[PDB]
Amino acid sequence: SPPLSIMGLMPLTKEVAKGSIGRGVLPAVELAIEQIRNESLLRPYFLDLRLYDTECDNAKGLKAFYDAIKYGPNHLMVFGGVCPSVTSIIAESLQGWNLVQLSFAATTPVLADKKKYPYFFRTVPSDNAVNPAILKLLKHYQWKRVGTLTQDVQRFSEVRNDLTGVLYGEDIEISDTESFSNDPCTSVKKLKGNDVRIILGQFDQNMAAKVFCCAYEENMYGSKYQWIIPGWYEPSWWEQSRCLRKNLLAAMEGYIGVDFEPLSSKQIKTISGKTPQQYEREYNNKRSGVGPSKFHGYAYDGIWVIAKTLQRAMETLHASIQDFNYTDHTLGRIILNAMNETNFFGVTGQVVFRNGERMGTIKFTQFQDSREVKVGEYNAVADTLEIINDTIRFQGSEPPKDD
Amino acid sequence: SERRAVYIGALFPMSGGWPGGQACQPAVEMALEDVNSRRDILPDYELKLIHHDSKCDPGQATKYLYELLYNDPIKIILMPGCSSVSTLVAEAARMWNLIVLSYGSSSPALSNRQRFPTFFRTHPSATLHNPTRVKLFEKWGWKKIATIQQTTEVFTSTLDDLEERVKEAGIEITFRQSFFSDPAVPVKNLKRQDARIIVGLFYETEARKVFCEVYKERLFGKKYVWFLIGWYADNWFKIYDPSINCTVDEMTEAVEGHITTEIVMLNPANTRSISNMTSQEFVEKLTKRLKRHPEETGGFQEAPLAYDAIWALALALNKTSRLEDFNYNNQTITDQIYRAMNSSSFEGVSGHVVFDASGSRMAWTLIEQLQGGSYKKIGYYDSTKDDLSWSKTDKWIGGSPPADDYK
Ligand SMILES: *[C@@H]1O[C@H](CO)[C@@H](O[C@@H]2O[C@H](CO)[C@@H](O[C@H]3O[C@H](CO)[C@@H](O)[C@H](O[C@@H]4O[C@H](CO)[C@@H](O)[C@H](O)[C@@H]4O)[C@@H]3O)[C@H](O)[C@H]2NC(C)=O)[C@H](O)[C@H]1NC(C)=O
Ligand SMILES: *[C@@H]1O[C@H](CO[C@@H]2O[C@@H](C)[C@@H](O)[C@@H](O)[C@@H]2O)[C@@H](O[C@@H]2O[C@H](CO)[C@@H](O)[C@H](O)[C@H]2NC(C)=O)[C@H](O)[C@H]1NC(C)=O
Ligand SMILES: *[C@@H]1O[C@H](CO)[C@@H](O)[C@H](O)[C@H]1NC(C)=O
Ligand SMILES: NCCCP(=O)(O)CC1CCCCC1
Repeated sequence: SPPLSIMGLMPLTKEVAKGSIGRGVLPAVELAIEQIRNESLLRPYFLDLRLYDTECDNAKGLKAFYDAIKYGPNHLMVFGGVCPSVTSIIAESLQGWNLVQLSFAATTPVLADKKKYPYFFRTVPSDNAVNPAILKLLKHYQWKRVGTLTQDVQRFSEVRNDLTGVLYGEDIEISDTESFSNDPCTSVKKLKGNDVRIILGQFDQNMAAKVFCCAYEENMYGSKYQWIIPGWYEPSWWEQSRCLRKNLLAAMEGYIGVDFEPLSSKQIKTISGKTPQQYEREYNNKRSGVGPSKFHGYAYDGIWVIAKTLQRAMETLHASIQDFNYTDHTLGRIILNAMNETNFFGVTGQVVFRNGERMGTIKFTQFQDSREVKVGEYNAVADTLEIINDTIRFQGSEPPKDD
Repeated sequence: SERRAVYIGALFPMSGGWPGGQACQPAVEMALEDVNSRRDILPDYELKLIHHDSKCDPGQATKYLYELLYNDPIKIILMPGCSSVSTLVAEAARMWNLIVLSYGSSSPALSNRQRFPTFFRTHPSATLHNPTRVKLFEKWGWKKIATIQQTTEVFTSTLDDLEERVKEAGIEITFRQSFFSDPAVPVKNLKRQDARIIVGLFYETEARKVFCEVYKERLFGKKYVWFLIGWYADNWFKIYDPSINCTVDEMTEAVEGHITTEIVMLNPANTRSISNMTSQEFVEKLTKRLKRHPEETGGFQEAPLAYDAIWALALALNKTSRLEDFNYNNQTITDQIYRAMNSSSFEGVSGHVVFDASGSRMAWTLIEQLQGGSYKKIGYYDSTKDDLSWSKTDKWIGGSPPADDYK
């Protein structure tokens, strides 16, 4: 069978920390490739995924890309890009080789700029995708006044900057905007002073424990308060200086965590004929000793996006592929228009793009006594919120008031 | 015997944010002709140029960087222009053991040896304005300085460097304000906090907005001294902009007396450099090669740095003197060119060429003051030798400069 070559770009080496994402997703990738080949979905052709180690480094990642174009087969598209700076470099240059890229793990909002990154697509929602979800949560609980607490690091300030445009033209007031670099205590005292009740927090796992320490000291917890913070922290992250552990847990009690949903909760058959639950069992058996990655479903659906895209492109050519050097502008545009048509039910839910960006599912969690528990989900396609009955709880008789 | 061809991989921005390659490519071509015609520089070698238009775009540059590295002949050096293109090529370079030499990069971030280990530039860092600023503060006895910037990476980095420089000199930054597009709130705060000595870092469009707000708030006069970058168009404050409320007369009033610092890119002296040209002769020679007038040509003012970049490399290659055996997988020759480039000391058309530990060019600064709607040369400062040339052309209302505080 003639091969349909795809350039796999990701950190794979054990020497690089992010190599766990690349390795954690390969069993999922193997599963989708195996099925597509068995079903002969791409008949007469077959999907040829070639893997190249970026090592999560700008120079090594660029040379890996350059070496793939030079010595590798003729790739039709790019699959991957995990680390934000390496992905930005490759994604900005794509047009030069008429290569469409689909990432499954690069969540940096920067990449949504189609003036800079027109050939870039991602199956994973970006860090900003939590914002239309939070707006729905605020509307649901009648929270019209909010305060913000942001760490002065690009990852977080990007999210806070996006929140401004999401809450604009909506009946929601950001009464207090507070930033911090090393210590949140001064900013937490200012929020308390301005009588903020609903706090939208954007900060890392290390700063989170400091935030909740200050919260306990300033009594910014309990029935009167609602903290809405990142949902992507390690489990038992708080266990890992002035506050006590019991006092941290007391201030942490009831916080809402927000992050993308790793897999669909719907027991409905996907494009592969398996439900998300069946795929998850298949993935856990196949991964063996390799540690699981939360991006696995996004990588699995990613392969299906490529296969379906190649199918549509093959039809477009037949309506009128082998000699695709990186010079064929027309084929690149065909692949680009075919990927824009993507609309199927995958393991991560409905796989659809809005200007290269994934319209997906956002998970809502709540810290309850010892851990984060799922309390809801936001559907970005329908722009709908579903709050799980008899899970979410408030210390008072009613959810807190915003003033 | 025959002369061995040795190749430079260059990127020229013919369009984009800084279309500097328009005047910098002919300047490089002239410099190569000059070095190649001299039998005392590289008699065994012929320096050749292989180039591409980067369009001052990193994405576009990534396609041509590949074209330079993955096609014969082997290049011994990479020559990018724009800071964005240099940030891309100087970071990638270590993977092919390549020296990177920029003729147009101003970004303070490019003076990071950890990240850009083989990087040199004949264009100085935007931080070169800072030692001149600290020296003017010291001369005028100010220890309390306010800073206002437009939000851009270049301005943030320049003010970050100014902080460490003031601390050494026993000077402190009182207040630091920032704005993305509208400077109404930051200027109002400068009046409220009673700021007297102000360093303002912004582009031309934003400078007009700053100075309109400066008129409305009476933040000009005897009490105030503004420090700006001397890179603006001839009568920038008079330039019509419908986004601003203030009139030309009101604006000529607001800008009166302000100080500017500018990087010297052409030796003001009538001396002859290593090519045996004068600064004036180089300008005449370059104008002839150009299809259009210097005013229409991008990078005309930076063109002497591009000319000097070729000589810096030619002299470095002459020290090492072999060259044909250069391979991307070997550090040997690279480390030798590096040491030779690091020890550069010669007279060029832009002035005396030397690099600091970061690989960044050390140059003179031109100090000017706006006196009656016109800039007047009040002096020059040499950061390395700590020597200030004073013109005695500066003027103040009090007959002497004001003070940083209430008194
Ligand atoms: C750098 O800058 C200037 C560029 O204008 C150069 O100065 C010129 O250098 C010439 C010396 O080579 C100098 O020579 C001419 O003037 C002399 C007196 O009029 C005269 O004697 C010379 O003739 C030479 O002698 C024999 C006589 O048989 C001739 O047949 C030869 O052709 C000789 O050249 C020349 O007429 C010229 O006047 C001078 N001009 C100025 C303004 O300085 C300088 O050399 C340059 N340096 C370099 C190239 O290293
Ligand atoms: C790119 O696609 C968009 C959106 O397309 C839809 O969603 C896909 C998942 C799939 O189901 C498609 O068949 C859908 O059409 C296009 O924007 C739409 O354009 C059509 C007109 O043809 C119009 O019905 C819609 O209003 C548009 N949708 C939105 C959200 O604006 C767009 O034309 C495509 N661009 C291309 C091919 O260049
Ligand atoms: C070039 O190097 C040679 C070798 O020592 C030296 O004689 C010559 O003067 C050098 N040229 C310059 C202009 O420094
Ligand atoms: N004197 C030449 C400066 C070129 P630069 O360091 O790339 C910064 C430029 C590029 C974009 C527009 C204006 C600033």
